[PDB]
Amino acid sequence: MNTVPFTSAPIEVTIGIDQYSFNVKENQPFHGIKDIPIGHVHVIHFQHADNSSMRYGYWFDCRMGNFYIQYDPKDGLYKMMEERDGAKFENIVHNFKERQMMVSYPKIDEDDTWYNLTEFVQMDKIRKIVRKDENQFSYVDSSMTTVQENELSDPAHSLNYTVINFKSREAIRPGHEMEDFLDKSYYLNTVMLQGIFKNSSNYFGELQFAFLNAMFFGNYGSSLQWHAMIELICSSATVPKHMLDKLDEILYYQIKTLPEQYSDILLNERVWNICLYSSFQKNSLHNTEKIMENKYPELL
Amino acid sequence: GAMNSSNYAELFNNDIKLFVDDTNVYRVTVHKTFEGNVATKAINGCIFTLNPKTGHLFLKIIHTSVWAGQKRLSQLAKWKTAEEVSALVRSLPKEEQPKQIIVTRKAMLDPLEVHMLDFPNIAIRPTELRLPFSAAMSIDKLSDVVMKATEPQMVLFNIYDDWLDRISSYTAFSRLTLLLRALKTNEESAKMILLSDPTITIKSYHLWPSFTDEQWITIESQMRDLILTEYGRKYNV
Ligand SMILES: Clc1ccc(C2=CCNCC2)cc1
Repeated sequence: MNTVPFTSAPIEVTIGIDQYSFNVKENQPFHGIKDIPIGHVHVIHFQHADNSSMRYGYWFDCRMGNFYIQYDPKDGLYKMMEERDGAKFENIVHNFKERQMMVSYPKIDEDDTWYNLTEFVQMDKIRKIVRKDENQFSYVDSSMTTVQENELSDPAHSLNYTVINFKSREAIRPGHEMEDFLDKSYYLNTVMLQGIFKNSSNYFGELQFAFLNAMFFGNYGSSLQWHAMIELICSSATVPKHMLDKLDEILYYQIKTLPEQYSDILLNERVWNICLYSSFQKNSLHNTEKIMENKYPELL
Repeated sequence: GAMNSSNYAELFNNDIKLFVDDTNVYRVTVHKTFEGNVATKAINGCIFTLNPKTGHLFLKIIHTSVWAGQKRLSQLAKWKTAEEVSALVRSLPKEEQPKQIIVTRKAMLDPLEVHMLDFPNIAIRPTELRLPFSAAMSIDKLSDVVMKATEPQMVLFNIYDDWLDRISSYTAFSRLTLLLRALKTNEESAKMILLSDPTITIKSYHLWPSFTDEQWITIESQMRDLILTEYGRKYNV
C-alpha cells in the first residue's frame, strides 16, 4: 500500500484519485493520500474551486518511484514530483501518518471497478502516448489535443494516440474499396492488431486510457479516440471471440462508471446505435447493450 | 460544401467539374414467379457523367452481366458507379481531370470519396438541387445504345449537340434541365412536343432536333407550360 503525500493544500481544490474524489478547503491541513493499492496504474486529478476551467492530473504507477504533490504558486497548479532520496521519503510519510493527515484510498473489497477499468493500461504505454520522458508520471488536462487533431498546435503537449481514419489509405486496400470500407476486418486485424498494436491487450489499453482521460478531464480528442476504437471493432465482421467478449466487459464497466449527468456529451449517439443495433457485432455486446438500455434508453 | 441555387453559376466557371448521377445504373423489371412470388430481372443501365461547361457526356454502359451472382445490388451499384468514375478520371490526362465532382445523390459521397482517396485535390460534393438527370433514358439515342449493349462499354456524347456555337453554357444547361424536367414529369407529352413537326429532324451526330433559335423559344415555352401543367394536374391548382 503506497502513499502520495502533499506538501500542503494552499488553494481550495476538488481532488480526484482513480474513480473517487473529495473536497479540500483552502489551507485545510491535508498531506495526501495513503493506502493506494499497489499493482495498478493510478490517476490523481484536480479541479480548482476558483477556476473550474482546466481539470488536470497525473497518471502514475507507485512501483516506478516515490511521488508527492506540491502546489506551485507561480504556475498555479498542484504539481506531481518524484523524490529520489528513498530514505528521506519514508520519514516524511511516516510523520504525516502519525499526525493522521492523509485520507485513505477507500477501496471496498467487493469492488473491482478500477481493476476492470484499467485492466490493460500500463504506465509504459501511457508515456508513449503522453511524451515527457524526464518524468515517470504523465500530466494530462482537458485542453490537450491529439496528433490527429493537430493534422486537421504545439507538438510537445499532445496526446499521441494511434491515428485511425476509416476514409484513409492505410485503412482501404486498393481494389477492395467497398470490401474494406463496409467490413473493417482488414484494418482492425492486419493493420492495427498485427501491424501496430501487436496484440489485443495493447489495443484495449489505449482504448481504456482514451475513455478515462475523457471521463476525468473532458479531453475531446480522448473521447473521439475511444469512440473510434469501438467503432472499428464493431464494424469488423471477423473479430476473435475472446476480443468480443473482452470488449463487452470493458465497455460495461466504462458505461457503469460514467456520471449520469455527463452522458449527453461523453456518449456519441451515432456511434452507439450503430454498434449496438446495426453493426456486425449488434449481437455480441450483451452486457453493454443491457446496461445502456436500463440506464440510457434516451440517447436511443 | 453542398451545391444549391446561390452558388449556381459556379458550374460554368473555368474549374473543370463533372456531375455524376447514378439513378439509371441499376434497373430492373419486377415480375411474378411461377410460385406467385415476385422476382427481379435486371436490364442494362448507365452512369450519367456530365461536364456542365462543355456538355461532354461520358456515358458508361452498365451491362447486366456485372450483377451476376452479386448480393445487395442497390448498394453494390453505388460502389460500381464510384469505381467506374474513378477509372474515368485516372484515364484522363492530369490537365483534364476535374477539380470537383458533384454527385446528384448523397449516397454516392462515401463510395466515391473512398474510390478517390488517391486524388486528394479533387472535391467530392453533394447538391441540394433536384436535377432531372434520371430522365437521360427518355432520350431515344441514349436509351438505344444502352439497351443494345452486349458488353460493358463507354460511349461519348455532347449532350448540348451544337448549342454552344449560339448560346453560353449557362443557357444551354438551363435548356437541358428544362427539357429533362419535362421528360421526367410527362414523358409522352414532352416527346410529342419535340417531334410534332416532321420537317424538323435530329442530325445523325445529335440527340435533339436542329431547332432554329426562334424554334427553341417556341419549344422552351411549350416545355414550361407542360411542367406548370403537370404540376397542376398533380397538385389540383
Ligand atoms: Cl470528453 C468530451 C467529450 C465530448 C465533448 C464534446 C464536444 C463537441 N460536442 C460533443 C461533446 C467534449 C469533451
